[PDB]
Amino acid sequence: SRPPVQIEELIEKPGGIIVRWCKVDDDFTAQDYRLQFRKCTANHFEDVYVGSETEFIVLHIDPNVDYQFRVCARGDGRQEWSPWSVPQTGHSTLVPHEWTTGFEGYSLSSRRNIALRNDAESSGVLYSSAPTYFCGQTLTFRVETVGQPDRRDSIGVCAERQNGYESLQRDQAVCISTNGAVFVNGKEMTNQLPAVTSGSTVTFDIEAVAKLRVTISSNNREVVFDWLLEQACGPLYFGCSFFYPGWKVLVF
Repeated sequence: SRPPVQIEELIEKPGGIIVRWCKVDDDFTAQDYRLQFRKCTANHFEDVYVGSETEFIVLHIDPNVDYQFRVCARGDGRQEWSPWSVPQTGHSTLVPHEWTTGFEGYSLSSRRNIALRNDAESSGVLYSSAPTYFCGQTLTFRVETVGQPDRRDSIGVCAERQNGYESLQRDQAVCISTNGAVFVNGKEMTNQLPAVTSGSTVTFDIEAVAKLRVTISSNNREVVFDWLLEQACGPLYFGCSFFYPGWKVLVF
């Protein structure tokens, strides 16, 4: 036969790709759709979605790597999958994660992705240079060097770049401290992760279900919890704070 569905839209975004398809033959009666992808460098397609929706959000894909997508459909009362759409190639976009420049208390590396708490006074949180955390991304930090821990230490993500506070342990923010404590809108939760040392990584994965599901992983343990935001979620900031010198954090 001939293909009853084609890919209509590909939305390339920093944290993934949205694929949308449309029926190009009104006379076909669709029950289910089947979406596959592969890296353009790879031989083999894999199913990512089988269901009756006409769009699917593809997450957790290597950024600025080309992927190829194809879709087909089942229906008309039969069980054979239709022929495939023409394939379409897409990639996630590139929005680099970088620290703010010129914030007193922190010195950055050349590519502005490594931040060191120096010997100067600091007024609070070192934020990302802009809100470049997009839900769907895995945001990874690595501790390069350590200093003395302090309860105001934090690494996290938040809705706004707010001045004044000493840490991200505050409303409309999620973060971990250097003792492994996890804070949601400024309230610590019971489950802890292992305290960070040099070489430790911390990852944040955030998915929407105003209410987000957050996974934080560090030192091969993870916590998963709900994060309630008081307004609609857009791109987020990330940030860190360290009271004492010597803490050095790389963001990927």
